Amino acid sequence: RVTLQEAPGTVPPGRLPRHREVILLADLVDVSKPGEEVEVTGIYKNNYDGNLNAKNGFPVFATIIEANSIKRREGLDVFSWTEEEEREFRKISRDRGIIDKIISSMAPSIYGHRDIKTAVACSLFGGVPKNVNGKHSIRGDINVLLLGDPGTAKSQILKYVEKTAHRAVFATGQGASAVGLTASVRKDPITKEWTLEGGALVLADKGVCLIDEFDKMNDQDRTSIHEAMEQQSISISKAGIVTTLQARCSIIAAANPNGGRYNSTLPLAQNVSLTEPILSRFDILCVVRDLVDEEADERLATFVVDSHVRSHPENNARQRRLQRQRKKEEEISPIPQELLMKYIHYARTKIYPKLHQMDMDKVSRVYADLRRESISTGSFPITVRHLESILRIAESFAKMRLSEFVSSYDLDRAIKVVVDSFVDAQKVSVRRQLRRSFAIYT
Amino acid sequence: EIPELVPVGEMPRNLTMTCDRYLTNKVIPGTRVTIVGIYSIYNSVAIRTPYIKILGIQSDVTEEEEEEFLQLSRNPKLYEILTNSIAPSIFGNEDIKKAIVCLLMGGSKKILPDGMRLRGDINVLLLGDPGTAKSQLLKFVEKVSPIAVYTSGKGSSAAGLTASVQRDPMTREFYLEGGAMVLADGGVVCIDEFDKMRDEDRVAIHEAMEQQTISIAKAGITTVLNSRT
Amino acid sequence: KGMRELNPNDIDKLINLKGLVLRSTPVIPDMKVAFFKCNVCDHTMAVEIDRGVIQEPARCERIDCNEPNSMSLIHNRCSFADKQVIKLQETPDFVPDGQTPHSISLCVYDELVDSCRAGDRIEVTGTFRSIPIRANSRQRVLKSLYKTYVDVVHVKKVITDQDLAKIREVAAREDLYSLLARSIAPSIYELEDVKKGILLQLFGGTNKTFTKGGRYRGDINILLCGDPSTSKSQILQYVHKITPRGVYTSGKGSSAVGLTAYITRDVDTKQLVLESGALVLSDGGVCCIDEFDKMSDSTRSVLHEVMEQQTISIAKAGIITTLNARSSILASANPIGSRYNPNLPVTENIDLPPPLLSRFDLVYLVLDKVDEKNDRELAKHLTNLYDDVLPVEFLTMYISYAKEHIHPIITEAAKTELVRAYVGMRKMGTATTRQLESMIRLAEAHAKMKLKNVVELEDVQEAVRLIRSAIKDY
Amino acid sequence: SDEINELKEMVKDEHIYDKLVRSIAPAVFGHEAVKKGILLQMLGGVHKSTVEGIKLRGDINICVVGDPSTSKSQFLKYVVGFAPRSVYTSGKASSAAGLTAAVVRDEEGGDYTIEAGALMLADNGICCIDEFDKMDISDQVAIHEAMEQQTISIAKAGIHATLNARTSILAAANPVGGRYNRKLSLRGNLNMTAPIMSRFDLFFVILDDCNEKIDTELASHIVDLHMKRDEAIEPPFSAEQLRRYIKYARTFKPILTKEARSYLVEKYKELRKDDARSSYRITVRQLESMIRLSEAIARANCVDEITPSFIAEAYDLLRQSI
DNA sequence: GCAGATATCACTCAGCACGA
DNA sequence: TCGTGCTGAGTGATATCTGCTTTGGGTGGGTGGGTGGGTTGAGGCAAT
Ligand SMILES: Nc1ncnc2c1ncn2[C@@H]1O[C@H](COP(=O)(O)OP(=O)(O)OP(=O)(O)O)[C@@H](O)[C@H]1O
Ligand SMILES: Nc1ncnc2c1ncn2[C@@H]1O[C@H](COP(=O)(O)OP(=O)(O)OP(=O)(O)O)[C@@H](O)[C@H]1O
Ligand SMILES: Nc1ncnc2c1ncn2[C@@H]1O[C@H](COP(=O)(O)OP(=O)(O)O)[C@@H](O)[C@H]1O
Ligand SMILES: Nc1ncnc2c1ncn2[C@@H]1O[C@H](COP(=O)(O)OP(=O)(O)O)[C@@H](O)[C@H]1O
Ligand SMILES: [Mg+2]
Ligand SMILES: [Mg+2]
Ligand SMILES: [Mg+2]
Ligand SMILES: [Zn+2]
Repeated sequence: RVTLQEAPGTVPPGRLPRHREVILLADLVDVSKPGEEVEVTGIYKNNYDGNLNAKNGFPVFATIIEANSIKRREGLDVFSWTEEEEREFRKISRDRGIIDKIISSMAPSIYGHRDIKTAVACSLFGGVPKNVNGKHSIRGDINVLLLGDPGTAKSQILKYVEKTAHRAVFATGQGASAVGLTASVRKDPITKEWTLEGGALVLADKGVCLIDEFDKMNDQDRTSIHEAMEQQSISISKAGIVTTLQARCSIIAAANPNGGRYNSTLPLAQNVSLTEPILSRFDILCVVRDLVDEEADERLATFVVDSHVRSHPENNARQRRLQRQRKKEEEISPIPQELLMKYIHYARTKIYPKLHQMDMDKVSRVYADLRRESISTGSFPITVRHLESILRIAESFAKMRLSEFVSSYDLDRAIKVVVDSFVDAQKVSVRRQLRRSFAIYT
Repeated sequence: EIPELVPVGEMPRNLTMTCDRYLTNKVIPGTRVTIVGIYSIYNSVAIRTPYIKILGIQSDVTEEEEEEFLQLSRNPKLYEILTNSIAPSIFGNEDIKKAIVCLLMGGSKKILPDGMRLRGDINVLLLGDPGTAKSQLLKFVEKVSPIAVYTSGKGSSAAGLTASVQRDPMTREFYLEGGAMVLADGGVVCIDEFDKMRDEDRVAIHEAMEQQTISIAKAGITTVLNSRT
Repeated sequence: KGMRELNPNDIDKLINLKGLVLRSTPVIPDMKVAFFKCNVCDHTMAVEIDRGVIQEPARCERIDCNEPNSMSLIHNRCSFADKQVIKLQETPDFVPDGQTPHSISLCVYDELVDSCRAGDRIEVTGTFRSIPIRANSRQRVLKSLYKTYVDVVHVKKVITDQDLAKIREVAAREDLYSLLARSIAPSIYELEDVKKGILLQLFGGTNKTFTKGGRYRGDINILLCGDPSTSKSQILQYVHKITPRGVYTSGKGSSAVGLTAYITRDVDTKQLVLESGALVLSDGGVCCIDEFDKMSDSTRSVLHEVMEQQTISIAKAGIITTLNARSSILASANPIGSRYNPNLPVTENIDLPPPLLSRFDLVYLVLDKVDEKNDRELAKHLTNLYDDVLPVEFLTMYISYAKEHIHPIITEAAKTELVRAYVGMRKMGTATTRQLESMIRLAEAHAKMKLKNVVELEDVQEAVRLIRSAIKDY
Repeated sequence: SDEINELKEMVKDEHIYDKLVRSIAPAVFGHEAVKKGILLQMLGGVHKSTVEGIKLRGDINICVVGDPSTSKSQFLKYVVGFAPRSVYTSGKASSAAGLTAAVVRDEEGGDYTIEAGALMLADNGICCIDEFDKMDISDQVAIHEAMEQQTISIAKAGIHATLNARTSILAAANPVGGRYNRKLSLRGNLNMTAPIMSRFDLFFVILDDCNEKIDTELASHIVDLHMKRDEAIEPPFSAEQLRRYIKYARTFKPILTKEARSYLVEKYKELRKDDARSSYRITVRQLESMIRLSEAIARANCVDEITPSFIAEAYDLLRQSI
């Protein structure tokens, strides 16, 4: 038995949703889980209930739907692909600069912030989790923290990746709590034994957990995410249901600096109220800066106005509509969005790139130089966590080409990404020296 | 159900089982078992509650192994090999490795007829900057030891550690339920993030390690539990 | 009789009680005459009820049709009466040694239903009845201990043409202003201007219903800030007695939520309800605050909306509604130092944000100067305790009649000089539109005192005279 | 047919814009800019969804800051008493919940459910806040997603959901101290930080400047209100006519002209240059703000294309705040 | 052992037809 | 013209019978007792 409730969007403005109880017989049990949108076709039956008559005071009959078929809510699923499509993906991957097209085709409606696009694409593609004889576990998820000035197209990118990602959960810092991020306990109406619900992090396992207005969350809730960030598991102890739950999901967080703006002079430590541990746990830290420049502002204004005019509601019949929609989509995206959505799923499912052989000394030298130049006061020490992130980003980049050999180009590009992310976070005074020293990598 | 077989986004399902006569007191919580029994239903619209009637238990848990262990002890570099096996994947920190080995083996118990029995167990403190593999060391210590509990200080609370006085719902009687230390009696408890743990829980842990017997005996009951850990 | 002196001897006898109402159940329908209809011949008959028992018939009363056990009760055609159950708590005085006061249940029927509200002192005459309690629902078995209650037969909650002819005589008196100002607070000595200002608050301005906009309310707010030993709290208590509604809230003894409204739940009905705070409970009265300075600015922010819109809007935890708080505010404050120093300006001596002081219609300043004659006369006046004044009973009727019937309307002569007065006030320089609205309200209020339907030049002149001489004419 | 005739007669007039501006908030005296802002807020702007799937806001937010004793709350009360859908809330009384989605246990139920709030009952409508400053910081950040994203996401006890609140919010605020300081900047006068200010479409500072003639006019008008009751108030258009005309305009969906696009780019460049190397008061939002204001102004005239004159007027409205 | 809802059996009464 | 013995019919009292709990919740208690059971989570408000 499941409880079906009306979709919040369908409900007229500020009215109570209406719910019924659906009975699933053999061959239909365990076909849906809480938090799904479904369509139920069945027989609407009624029966005499003494309790209802005693309570209401009139001869009213209980009603329930005896399910005959359940479906999820184009077709059945966009993420599903066919053998014919799998041949198209291999052809596309053969493109010499497919990675650049993937990055460009991501959030085309947003003009700038190419570093954001690179980082978020890497996070979406994900890494390859690794285990060593059951003694050492390495996370494969990639965490990205977005920080910058108020108007910079931050929340919109998270909203986009919510749609693009296979299994994604969107939560806001203000509207969240630890109980809703880990699990909630209910009482089973049949067995009368306490069961345990799934949380926001649990619902997004093997997916992405997007958090907006991250800095606004309370300390306890921000601690609730420490475990999922690194331990990749959430422990619960309520009502004698002690157990451990699986939570292996990547986290993309957006926040604005403390005080409302990023003082380029001061370091990232004082700018944001997050503690040093959580800041370290993040792989790529794409700091966003909103300065003033005539040419850049001209280009931005032109692009924004063109985007607004292009999306005006006024600007077979269904086939013609699809054709014009494709015209616009190709207008702003070198690759159609529909193909990219299936591409992400196929890459995350079938391809697990591995490092066969590559000149370690390159990344070792980069690590040594990072440590040499990071001793300066005001710069967080470059711990091995950066070296791990380099490898993770390299694996993700190789996943873009659907190639199981991590070539040199991908490793150098990952080095560039990590080095730029570290350099931008530091103060101006140290920024000058860091930019001077690092030339080959960037 | 085994964690591996749980489908993604779903939750582990439980099943009640019954054993009689010489099949009782054969397992303890946390042990992987293989069960051969009858899948029957007992009445508690027209539904029934499933359960299993056990007929055979085979848990994954002599002299030959004694000979092998004795030969191993005869190796002239036993200390070095044992210190090498401690966290093979973490570089450096040799002193911490040796200290963790000592903690794993522990110290001999001391008991005096008067009543003052000295402690024998060993505790260690790792206090360094982030990115140092302290958590990895703690995980390996948890896995290697025959009995171990890995607990995050902030994730749990005073109830999680030591013990907490609760009430039995079915019978409505105040009872005592042990914490991580109680469940870790005779083993090792790896506490992570000592800082974020609340001060009251820290003093509770202070007492627990001071006496190794969590003294919560009040509120309708006067029972005490041992926490040798 | 006392609630703690009712013995078994006094069962089934007429007694007299007094107490405080604690809670009353909703209306309960009590059957009086039953209605039966024969299922076969559709014949209808009505039968009476005796001692809570229906004298049901065994078979149809008709001769041709005599089918037994064929009669059925038509629930919606039987005559019904009104029943209600009240709980009475004995007065706090009767408590011998400070324990939980006892309570006695009461039953009222027909007219007396909905006659006493919760939290009222009443005197009830009724029969001290006794009734058994059934041990269980499904048996005739009865407990040996009987329940005691009172069957109420009477309840008493504890203008003539002659009075109107009498009231109209006072209004003709030339020195009416002085008479009322001297009778409002008989004891206070030589505070005629403060008394006059206080009196005009009781009468209030004129009410205006106004579509194409919002309602305009003639409520006056007065601030009494000055040196400590002067009679400030005494006047607060004196006015608190006169007004029909009001709450004596103090400083640091009230909360932001406590003043406006508190969200709670009703245990009996298990529904989300909201209580009335001090300001809401004073709707139509005059609120009183003692220590305004000794109040956190977080709570003071509540008063911003009360004095401006005469309403409070709450939106939290699923409750989104507005409660009317059409009440007058009378607050007092003390100087930062041990006394008031004339040298420094007003905004420094009294605390409070400068903008807040502008909201108040009148802001008085009473200081205890030292003199060889003022102190002598005051001492002779406060020591006699060990120039006639109207009795309070008649004064309350006077103010009630004036507040209900009279409704002044401004005249052209009033406007012609009100524009002049406001522009002159602004020219000498704090002075904002609120001062002009205060002048309008005060002119309307003073006209109410003399029972006139038109505001004259003299009344507005008196209003402006009062305003300049409150802050004080250095 | 008769109402249609009246509507077309309304449109035919070439002085419609100032007529509507004068009619709005008839009780208040001569505040043309604030009335224009309220009108443009009521009309609203076109909301669009790109080929992406990301939604561009189409509602307008206005905050009126002024010294106490000024005519701030009068505008809010008028809007509450005129708008089709709207609610009134106070800064101190309001809380994080009630102003947003709230989770309360179901009546006669053990299960939690979402209870609407102020920003939910005002869907596709105007919400009014009287004392923005007095609101706590915890509650202020509650309305951050509803202002721009136009959606409310809550992840509380087993209630994972994403509601929608497409509401326009209009608020009145007092200065940090008692009176507006001329020397200090807007951000200096208000305790509100950069994000909230950037979110707001317009800012209308009202100063109680002293002048003999306007003082006499205001005194005469306010006394006339109390003497003549309602007949002293003579809006050009009655309330019913105004609510019919507004309803007619909202159906139109203007579009941008090429020259208008270039002119808008130029004006955005001018604003960014004026702010000058960071921009505290001007963000990318302000371009969309000008677009929305121009579309609303075009709606006011009942036209389906935005000429450069509307863009210039919108720029004048925006520049005034700085 | 105790109260309440239910169904069983036995006894006595008003009508009927015939005979006095 | 009429008197009385036989019959069907219908209550009255009495025979067996089920039931003797029942129930989630603190204005039902704990001298009714746990083998009759009760295992939250958000939001508001005083203290500070
Ligand atoms: N580079 C850009 N290209 C296009 N539009 C942009 C760009 N930068 C900002 N914008 C616009 O700026 C507006 C800002 O709203 P958005 O939801 O993107 O985030 P935000 O509210 O400014 O973020 P924050 O949470 O940091 O306050 C959006 O309409 C977005 O379209
Ligand atoms: N010598 C080392 N060999 C391998 N990994 C190391 C070494 N030193 C540090 N690490 C790093 O330790 C990480 C896991 O431990 P972690 O850094 O979480 O411990 P921690 O410093 O206690 O963490 P935190 O202080 O952030 O809570 C690995 O990702 C890893 O590469
Ligand atoms: N003018 C006056 N008339 C009557 N009593 C006065 C006067 N001035 C002072 N008093 C006496 O002095 C005391 C002042 O106390 P109180 O009124 O409580 O001062 P406050 O309330 O301002 O602290 C009163 O009890 C009152 O009897
Ligand atoms: N221009 C005006 N027209 C009409 N009434 C006005 C005007 N200016 C001020 N007022 C009156 O002055 C009073 C004080 O304004 P108020 O609503 O307190 O402002 P705020 O919202 O800052 O508190 C209002 O109730 C209003 O009736
Ligand atoms: Mg945002
Ligand atoms: Mg760690
Ligand atoms: Mg006092
Ligand atoms: Zn009948």
